[PDB]
Amino acid sequence: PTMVKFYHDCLVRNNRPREASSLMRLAAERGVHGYEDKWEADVYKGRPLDSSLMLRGDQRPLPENLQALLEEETTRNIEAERSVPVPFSAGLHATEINSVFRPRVYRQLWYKWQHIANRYRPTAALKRRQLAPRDSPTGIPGFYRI
Amino acid sequence: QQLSQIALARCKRLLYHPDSPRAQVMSEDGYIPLVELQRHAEGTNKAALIHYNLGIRSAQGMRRVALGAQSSARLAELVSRLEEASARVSGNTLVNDLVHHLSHKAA
Amino acid sequence: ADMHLQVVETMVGCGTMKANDYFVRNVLRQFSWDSRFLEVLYVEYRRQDDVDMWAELTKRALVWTARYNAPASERLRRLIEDDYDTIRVQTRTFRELAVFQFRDVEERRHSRDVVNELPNPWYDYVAHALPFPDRDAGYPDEYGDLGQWRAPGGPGSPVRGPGYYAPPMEGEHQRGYTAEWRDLRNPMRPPEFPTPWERKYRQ
Amino acid sequence: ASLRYRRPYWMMFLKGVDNWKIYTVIQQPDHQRTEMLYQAWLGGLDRPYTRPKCMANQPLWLSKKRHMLRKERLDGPETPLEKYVLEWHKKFHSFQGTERPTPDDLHTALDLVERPLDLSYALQLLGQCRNLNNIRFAKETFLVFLEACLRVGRRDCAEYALEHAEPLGFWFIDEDHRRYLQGEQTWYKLSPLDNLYYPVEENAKLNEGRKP
Amino acid sequence: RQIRPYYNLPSKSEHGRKMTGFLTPYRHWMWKQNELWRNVHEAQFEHLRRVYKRQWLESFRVNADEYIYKYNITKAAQLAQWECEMKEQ
Amino acid sequence: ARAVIKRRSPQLWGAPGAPIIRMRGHHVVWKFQSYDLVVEHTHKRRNSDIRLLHYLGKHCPHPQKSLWSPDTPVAQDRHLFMLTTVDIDAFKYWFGVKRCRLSMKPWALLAKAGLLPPSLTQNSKIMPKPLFDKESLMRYYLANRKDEDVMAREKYLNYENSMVKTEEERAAERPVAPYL
Amino acid sequence: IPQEALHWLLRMIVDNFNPQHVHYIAAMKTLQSAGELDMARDVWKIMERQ
Amino acid sequence: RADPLNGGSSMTLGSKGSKLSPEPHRRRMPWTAAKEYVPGVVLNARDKMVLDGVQLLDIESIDRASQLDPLEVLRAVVATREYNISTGKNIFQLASQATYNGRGQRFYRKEWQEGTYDKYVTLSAIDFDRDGNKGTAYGYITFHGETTTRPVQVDFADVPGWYMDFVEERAVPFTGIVPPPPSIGTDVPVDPHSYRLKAYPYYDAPNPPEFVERLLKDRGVLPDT
Amino acid sequence: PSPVDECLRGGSSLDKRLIQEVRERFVSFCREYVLMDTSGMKSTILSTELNAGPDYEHYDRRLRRKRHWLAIRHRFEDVRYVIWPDVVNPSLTAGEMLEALLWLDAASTFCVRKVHPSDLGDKSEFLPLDLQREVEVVACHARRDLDFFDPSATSLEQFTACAALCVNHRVPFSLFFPAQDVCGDASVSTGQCIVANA
Amino acid sequence: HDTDRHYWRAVTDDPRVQHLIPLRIRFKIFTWVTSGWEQRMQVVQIMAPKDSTIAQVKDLVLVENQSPYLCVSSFHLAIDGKELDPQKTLGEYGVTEQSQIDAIEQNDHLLHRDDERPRDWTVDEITAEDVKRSPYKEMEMQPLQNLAPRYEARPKGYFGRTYYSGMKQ
Amino acid sequence: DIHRLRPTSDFKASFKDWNDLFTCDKRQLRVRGIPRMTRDAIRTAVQAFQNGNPPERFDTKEEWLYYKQFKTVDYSYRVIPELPEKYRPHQSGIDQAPLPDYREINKMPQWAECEERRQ
Amino acid sequence: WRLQNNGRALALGPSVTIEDEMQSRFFSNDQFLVHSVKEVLRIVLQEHKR
Amino acid sequence: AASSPVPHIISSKHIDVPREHRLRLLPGMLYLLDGDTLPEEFTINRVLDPTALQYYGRLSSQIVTVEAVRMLVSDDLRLLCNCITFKGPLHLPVAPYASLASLRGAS
RNA sequence: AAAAUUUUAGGAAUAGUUAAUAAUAAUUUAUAAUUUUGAUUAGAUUGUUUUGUUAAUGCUAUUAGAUGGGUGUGGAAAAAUAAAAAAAA
Repeated sequence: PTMVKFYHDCLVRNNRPREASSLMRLAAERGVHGYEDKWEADVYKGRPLDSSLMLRGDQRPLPENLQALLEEETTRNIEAERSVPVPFSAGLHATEINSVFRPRVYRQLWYKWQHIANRYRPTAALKRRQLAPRDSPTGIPGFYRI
Repeated sequence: QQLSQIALARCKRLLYHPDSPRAQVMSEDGYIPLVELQRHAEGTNKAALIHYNLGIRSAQGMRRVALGAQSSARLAELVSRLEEASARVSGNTLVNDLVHHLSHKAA
Repeated sequence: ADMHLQVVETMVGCGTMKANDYFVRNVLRQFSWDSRFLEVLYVEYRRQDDVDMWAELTKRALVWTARYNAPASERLRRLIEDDYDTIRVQTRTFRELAVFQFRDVEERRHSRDVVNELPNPWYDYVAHALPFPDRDAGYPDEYGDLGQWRAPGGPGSPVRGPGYYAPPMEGEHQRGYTAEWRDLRNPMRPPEFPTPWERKYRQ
Repeated sequence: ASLRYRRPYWMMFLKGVDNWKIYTVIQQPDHQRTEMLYQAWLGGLDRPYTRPKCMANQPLWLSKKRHMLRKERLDGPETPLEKYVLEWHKKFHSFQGTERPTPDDLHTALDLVERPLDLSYALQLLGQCRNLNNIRFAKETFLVFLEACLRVGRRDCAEYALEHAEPLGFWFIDEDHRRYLQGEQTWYKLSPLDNLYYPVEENAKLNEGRKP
Repeated sequence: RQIRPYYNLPSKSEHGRKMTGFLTPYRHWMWKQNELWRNVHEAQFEHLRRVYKRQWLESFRVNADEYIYKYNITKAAQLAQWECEMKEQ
Repeated sequence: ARAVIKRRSPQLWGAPGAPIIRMRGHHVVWKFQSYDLVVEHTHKRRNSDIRLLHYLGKHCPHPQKSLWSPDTPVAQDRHLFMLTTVDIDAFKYWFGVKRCRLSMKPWALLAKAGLLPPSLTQNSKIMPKPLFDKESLMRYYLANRKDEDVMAREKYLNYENSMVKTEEERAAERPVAPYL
Repeated sequence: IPQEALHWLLRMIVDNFNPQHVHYIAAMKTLQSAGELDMARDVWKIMERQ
Repeated sequence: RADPLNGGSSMTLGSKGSKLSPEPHRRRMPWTAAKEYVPGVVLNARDKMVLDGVQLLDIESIDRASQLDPLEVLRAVVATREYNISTGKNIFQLASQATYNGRGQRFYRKEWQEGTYDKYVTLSAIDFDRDGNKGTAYGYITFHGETTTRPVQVDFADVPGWYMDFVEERAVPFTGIVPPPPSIGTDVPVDPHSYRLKAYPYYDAPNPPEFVERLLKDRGVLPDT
Repeated sequence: PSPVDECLRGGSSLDKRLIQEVRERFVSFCREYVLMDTSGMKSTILSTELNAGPDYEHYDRRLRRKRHWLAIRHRFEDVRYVIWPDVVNPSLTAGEMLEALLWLDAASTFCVRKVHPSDLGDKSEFLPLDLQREVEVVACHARRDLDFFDPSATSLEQFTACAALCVNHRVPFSLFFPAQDVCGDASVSTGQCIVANA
Repeated sequence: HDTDRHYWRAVTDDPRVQHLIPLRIRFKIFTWVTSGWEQRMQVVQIMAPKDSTIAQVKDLVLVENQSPYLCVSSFHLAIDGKELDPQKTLGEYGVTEQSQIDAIEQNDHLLHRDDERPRDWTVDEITAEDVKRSPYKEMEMQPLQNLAPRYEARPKGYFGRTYYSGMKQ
Repeated sequence: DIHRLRPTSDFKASFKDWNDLFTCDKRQLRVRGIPRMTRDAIRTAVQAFQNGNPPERFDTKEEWLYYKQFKTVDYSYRVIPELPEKYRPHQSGIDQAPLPDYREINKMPQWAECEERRQ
Repeated sequence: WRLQNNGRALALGPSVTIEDEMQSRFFSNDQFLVHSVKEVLRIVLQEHKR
Repeated sequence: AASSPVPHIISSKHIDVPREHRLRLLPGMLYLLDGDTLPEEFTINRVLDPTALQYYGRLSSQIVTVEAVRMLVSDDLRLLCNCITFKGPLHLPVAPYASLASLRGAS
């Protein structure tokens, strides 16, 4: 499930709905515990990978001399929209904003074979006044630290 | 004639209106992100500009301009040289102004 | 604009009926004119053959005062009021007249009343609008107290040194702590005034 | 109250969108994947695509492309009026357009009637030309409309139009046309080039002598 | 707050407010009668506002004059004493 | 201007807004409740160490018997007393020069002191509100209108100045023969 | 109101500031322009008393 | 601000009105500027009980299997026209009827002419959208004789409730330019018989007897029942 | 280590595709150095680092840029005769060679200058490179090609950059233009060529 | 607000003081009398520094010509007809305030101007935006209505019922 | 009675007559057993009538009930919609956009067939 | 409706006539003598009016 | 111009500045001429839009009837000339000294 | 903006680092900066002459607050809860 999460996020970051949706369906069919309601329809059925334009079935290709002008306009518009920088970011995709990862041990835990890439647990798990009374050590140095 | 006139006018602009909005500069083909943001926004009312307090501030290579010690000193000689050697450098009203600008700012 | 004003006034006095036309053509839309122009043009208007022409000219002049931002002066308004019987041109606002009614009746009643003519110290004046008292109430006490350890007191405290003993002090600080600072618990003399008015209160 | 502080500022004065709450969360990875799959579902693109971050409705270029890439419901016109109706929707319904129809175009639409289905198409065009495009018809508009009705043989339609002419926009209905439709004067015009009181069945009835 | 009488223009909309906020011309007229009765109260309020402004602004002048006189005497005496002490030192 | 508004204490024109005279209470049972006339912001500041702008006075809403009855008894001096302390100089400062706002409860309390007229909401249930007619009002104004100079001089005395010296005082202040 | 110029001149004194000749000139000029010649002479007397 | 309601008067926080000034109260909210508005909820909402009983057709329903009888489409046209006119007429709906798109004639809203209020716009230009019911209209506003100097865009030109009274004299060809109507007194002299001014900057209408009776009955001065 | 390092594996360099791969990787490496984000970078002589490199925790702020510059210089020593081969059909275009030369020149211009005592290298390694031979090679390959400087707007920038390289690296600017322009003339300075062909 | 002075200096030092002479410059203007176009004379007051050149004086005159009718075509300065050398100092011509000097307007057009130098330019480099009047004409001491007087609404230490000490500081 | 939480209309039987309603003070109003809000509403309406303002105000119950069906946290007059987990067709299982049957939809209607037969 | 006056240009025509002269300090001695005669005449005028 | 002689409003054929100083010195300049003749090296666009011609209605009626309005765009597309042709005499009284009284086309 | 006042039985190293700068947005220059006069990290940890006690400048106690990724809106984020500070008749 960790692998599926990371790879799905990477594909979405890299603009790959086909691979992300195929991965979701594959995970749902293989029954990985986190992904058993994430099965979704395949909207690319009967489509090639490498050599065009996708049409709904109630659409017809424009005359080719005009379809060329339309595709020329569309690539230019897509790149123009992509170029503009989004403020109050750092060139960081939403999948990687607020994305700190440190291993499992960093928050009061130890090795386990099944946790291959285990982000340290949320700091909300433990409270100081829940672990020890006031003005007394809680015996968990380093916790609560990013 | 046109080039010399515009050069002297630019010298006077930077001398008499230092750091002024009319003395600002910008990178050629400068990237003004506010215009680009407005072009790609669902603007229902085309008067509420999005990302205003930042877009209005930011523009590529935008600076306030003014004359420093070296610039003023070199521009004095170049302005005096643009004139003919027979002219009186005392009565130029721009070399004198540049010299007084240097003296005032150094003081 | 004053030059055109004298021109218009001369026309009105000379009795020609073209002062209004000159005002419209030369100073209405092209100048920032006060209502003295209209104070003259109203006399010009008052000599019109038709009473309705007089009234309509007055109303149009008022509309000009509104459209071009030139308020109607009190003298102009009173001039137009003095002819309310012949031309019924209202000149006072429906709020202004109401406040006038109530305030004037109240004031005449108050003046004719005798008891309320008596002075009222609470409403008549302000006493001592200054930031500080005009006399010494004794405070502050620039000395601590036996139960007090915070000797200098810090930001808001007037106390400047510990109550009874302190570390050695030098120069003006020693002089002040020993003699000159305010000691408000003294039973023989109160804190001491500046030089010219300590002598006359010595006894 | 106002949604100025409940939704981003680029959605001010926004109305009628699918669900303006979607575009506040499209930034999540799952909703971004949904957005790209939805663009593929809509079609008209050769590469994965996401709507611009500060836009809720589709970009104007994308909507224009998808409107151009829309197959017309007819898909094969049998008659010139069907072809002309396809042309009419191509020209006066293209996308966010500006050019209004004109009475001469309406006349051309009406004079190509060969089937009563064609007349139905032409009357739909007339309704669009009177309601959507508030354009004044011409003086001969009712003439051409009556001729279109008669060449296909629907007198009740022309009679209903005469009954409701002002709402229909027929500001000028010639007296002879009105008289024919309302009973007597079984002819409605005199052919100048042929000297015959149309309809021809009525001319053969009254005028037995043809003249140039 | 703004009163919405039952008899102003109602908005026959089921996607918002059921009553508009316009008003019959009678409601326009009577509102003035209430406005005017309120304005006569505002006349005296503002009048006293400005009168108290003036009273405070004048009592300051009188008090500051006496303070200035006494404080200038204080200043002269203190400066003379300071000069004497400096001479002794 | 909050995404979710403070539903129970809404205000006008944002924070901290204009100063206002309010009659602040205490978190106590009514049996001991007393108020204090304070000047504060429209949006009560509970963040800074400075909660209020000025402390005008205190009011005790519980009547007290006249302990001073024997002293020169005057008409009805035995009626119960409602005690109040008020800072009149500071009130005049904040009311006049600062143009602060005034709540109705403090306005009614101050009208008892001769400092302000009876409030707008201190309405007698008996007399109905007036009905105004422009014609009658105009007739009254014309019947007894003041003259320009007297009106202007009353206005000047009320608002602009009140220490205008007489010719006698000007002559007294005028310097004398030696001119040194 | 014109009295406010004199009030602000007096606040300088009450705050232990030394008003300058420019302050005195400005106060006299403003009061004379407002027509308060007695207040202008009061400003002069304040200067002298200072 | 420029236009306080009662000078500086803060007695009750309602003394300033429901809008402190005509200018917008922020540079970033220009739409908040004070103006005259109209009730779009009632005006824009046409009555649908007229479209009841007729099957309209989608503009995209260009297919042949879904098209109606000629008489049915004519009834749909009539019903749609009555539906559009149900609430009132747009300035554009009147201009399309007008000879030169109305240029030269004077349009007005119903309440622009009611007691003490006299105002209308002499049309100068119309730009119809593809939907001829919408667009942009320009004109010269005339208020009690005083008129603007330049043509300005007419607000709420779309909202129904507009009126026009045609006269052949005012119509101007598209060749010509509408001349701005004169300002009474400035451009043309004042004549009481031609135009008599209803109101002016210090005039208040007399109290209607029915209104005073109603308000006294409400207040309780008069014995209602 | 750089991707150019993994390309120069002692293999048969005489492959056209390998040549473009090497050229693009070197150009990318130079661009990476030149547009490097130097916000937290600090080069202050620190005594503690005498017998060692900058601390492990201070590799990025203190060692990264210096290592990158040394790597660029060393890989240049290996790649220059491949990208800009000496003058005797050619694998690379004059435009590609000029772009690589320009980015290398920018890196040389913004080389690292401060020599710490901890460094075991030679002081001369912290000075700008000289690209006279490469500029001459590009000049041969540019004169052999016509319409190199066209009226296109970007060609103005190309002309300016080419003149800059020629002025800086002591190579006559005339070489960038056909020899017929130089025939019959004893000597034409870079400035004269600029004012003639600008 | 960086006006370049950060302390109160009540004096005027030498560098801002300038030595200048009040010259009068005559102009040939035509007035319309009942007959038509009677010739008349117009003057402009100029405060030229003693050491200025005639070209500088001409350029100054260009700047006080608020009149849209007076200095519109290229002109030259002359004394009793004898044209003046534009690079000659005033002292070398001996011109004083009692010197009749005329401005002959050659009938050219498009007089090249440079308003780049503010009318009020001293060594202190102040730039007041309004250039509607010269510094020598501005009174410079008048009530400023574009502002609001502000009272002290922040009590320092004393807030209320009893002024014990005033919590000074 | 205008407010949903001030059901003044539920206590018509709590007063005997017009004068009994108008003379009862807050204490007797509470004693008769009326909630705090209904009590205050009755008292304020009576006092407004006394001052000359009859109870003439718009019943807001239907407006507030319309606005209560949305999730405005502060019970303001906005409209905050709900975003379900699945809000797109492909996400709801619909493989691809529906295709219209052009041959079926391009057939001559029955009125057209009948009239064409008639000609 | 009306023609306004922006902060850039005096676009309504002056409402009062003003004299085009330097300040009293920039006058010559004889120029200030002319000014002195003018000012004593002004004082004669104001005293006559008083 | 109808009531005062303004200096440089009535002129000869056309201000002939050099082709290099044209866009620097010319923009912002205005002048009137007798008869309708257009400048050199310009592309003419006669405005026919009623929404644009409505704005000369008060000029067309109360000052002078306007024949035509045209926009002349430089061949380089960097400078623009709004040129308006009026017909007939002025609807305003023209003073004998007014610079517009020196125009044959007027009066 | 600044000055100034903290704790730990087993007491040592700290760093997106100091200053200069024609450098908004630092490719630069320097023998830089913090720390045994106790730093950094870790532990404890809102401050807090208001509490309590005493012959006591001792001991002792405490709840005013504040809050770099949730909308870039707004004058200002303090914005998901609101004993109510009455909020434009």
